[PDB]
Amino acid sequence: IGIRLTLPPPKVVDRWNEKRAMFGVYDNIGILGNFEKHPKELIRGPIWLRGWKGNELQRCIRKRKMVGSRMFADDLHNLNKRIRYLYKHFNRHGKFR
Amino acid sequence: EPVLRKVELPVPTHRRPVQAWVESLRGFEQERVGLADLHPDVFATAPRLDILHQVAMWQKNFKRISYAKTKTRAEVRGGGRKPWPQKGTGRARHGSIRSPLWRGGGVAHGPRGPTSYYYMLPMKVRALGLKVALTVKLAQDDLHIMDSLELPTGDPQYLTELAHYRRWGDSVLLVDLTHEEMPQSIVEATSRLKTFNLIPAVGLNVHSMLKHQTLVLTLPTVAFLEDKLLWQDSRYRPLYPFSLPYSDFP
Amino acid sequence: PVRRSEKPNWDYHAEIQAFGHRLQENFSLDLLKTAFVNSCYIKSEEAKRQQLGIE
Amino acid sequence: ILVCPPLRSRAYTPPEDLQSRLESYVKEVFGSSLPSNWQDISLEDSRLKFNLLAHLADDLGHVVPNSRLHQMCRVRDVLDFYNVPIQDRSKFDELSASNLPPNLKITWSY
Amino acid sequence: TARGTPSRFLASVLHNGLGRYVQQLQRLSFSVSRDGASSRGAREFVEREVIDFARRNPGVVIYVNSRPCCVPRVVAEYLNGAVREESIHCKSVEEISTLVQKL
Ligand SMILES: [Mg+2]
Ligand SMILES: [Mg+2]
Ligand SMILES: [Mg+2]
Ligand SMILES: [Mg+2]
Repeated sequence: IGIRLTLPPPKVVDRWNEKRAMFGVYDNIGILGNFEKHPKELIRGPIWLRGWKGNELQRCIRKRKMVGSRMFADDLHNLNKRIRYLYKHFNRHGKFR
Repeated sequence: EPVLRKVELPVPTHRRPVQAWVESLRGFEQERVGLADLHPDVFATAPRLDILHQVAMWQKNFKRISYAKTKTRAEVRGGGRKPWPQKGTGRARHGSIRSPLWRGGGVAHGPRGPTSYYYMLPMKVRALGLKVALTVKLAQDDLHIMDSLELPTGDPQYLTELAHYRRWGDSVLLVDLTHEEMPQSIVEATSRLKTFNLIPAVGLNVHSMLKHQTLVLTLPTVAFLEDKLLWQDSRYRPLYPFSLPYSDFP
Repeated sequence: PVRRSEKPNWDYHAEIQAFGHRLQENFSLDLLKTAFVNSCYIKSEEAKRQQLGIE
Repeated sequence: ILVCPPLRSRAYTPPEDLQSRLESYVKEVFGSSLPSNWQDISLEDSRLKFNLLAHLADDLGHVVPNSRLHQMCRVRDVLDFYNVPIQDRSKFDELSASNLPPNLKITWSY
Repeated sequence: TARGTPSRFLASVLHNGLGRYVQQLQRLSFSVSRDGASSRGAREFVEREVIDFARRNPGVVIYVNSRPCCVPRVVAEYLNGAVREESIHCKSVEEISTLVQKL
């Protein structure tokens, strides 16, 4: 048997949150702020992907480039192995060559 | 006395400008205190729900970073050795526990690392979206223009009663200029309300204008928006970023 | 099972009119109501009112 | 101290002397002459456009919105606009008010 | 499958066509929502074609409840005690009209 026998607790959502009400504000800041700031500079997150989309292999390569010197030892070993595997997969395997 | 507002920017030969009432927040019934006209290229462009959806989806998705991640069959603890050799018993061939076929194994095609969804629409497209949203707000009787946002009392219930009496709506986006000339009265009144949102002109955006039922600008905000959105037309190629001198560009 | 009059969608006058209309006849409305009343119903109603003390 | 004025209905109905009232207010705003066509004078001058429209709104309780305000170039345009009359009754109440057949009942959970 | 489903013989209710034909449909009850994208076809059906349907056949009693619902519905009740419930969820006005005429 897989279904729950009861209804899950009703999940209320505050649509007029501070965050939800202020979402999108100060976008278009370059367009109507004399281009002093780019909207890509409003992005918060990892240092290796701010204003950058990239592939998965591209993301791994960029992370090892930008922040791979102050990474943990096991994490960096994992990143190196992932880059190796991804290189092999994206360069030797699949349809469409 | 009446306050009449014209368009400073050059309206083209055809396309006579559009009109709008100028109101105030000082009085409770102080409607129709003046009359303004608005540039047709900004406030009367084509509907363009295509562009509205484009800009709204860009605003939703360009800043998103997804931190979901799984472990592949190489990052799961253990699993180095081959259990129960290949040919002996009557069990299926396996070269490792932690393979995706195993309970506790790695995920074959799960999410990988922090993923970014960054892309940019052309700034001409985004400015077109802004003009389109302003045009829609005017065309659907959802735009109100004030001489200035000023309240005699400065309390939230006054502003709520004023909006209800003027039949604006439930959610009101008030727009001012420079974030520093915002008067203490409206700042105090709006800092407590939930569906009344005070933003400077620099923060105007398609997502906020669509999320709020009514848009309430001021006359200096109207002129500022007109200038900034019109500059995108009749502009050269960049040739380098517009944060650099560009003699006539402030 | 319960009466149809005890269920949500019920308007007695509309039901009577539709009944009369469906067999393609022109009934007198009051006469039809009289024909649908019953004696035992009246006795039950008066017993209820006399036991509740309401006139 | 100035709390809660009562709300006003959106229902409007033009009077019978509407032509005469528009005539009188046009003279009182313009100060000009009738001779040929009082129903054909333009309103490119925003000052007298404002005065005419604000006086009409104050008198009749009906104010031209901005979308229609864009497209009023002649006083006959506002003359046509003031023969709209609209009603501010709920769709639910108008559904009741319509000549409903005796075999159609409408209830309400609002 | 016939071997996996019930069966019956062709029959009338009360010898309908022998004397006078009578409309076997007794009631139509509509649950439609004030707001809600799924009740838009039902909303316009109530706006336009429900009045004409009621005037067309007066042997049927039609109720419209107008309550908040995610799935608008029509319940058809027949002279022989049969009850049938249909979903008019996200249906066009022509679809709803065909459905009620079939009912
Ligand atoms: Mg290993
Ligand atoms: Mg075996
Ligand atoms: Mg192996
Ligand atoms: Mg696991």
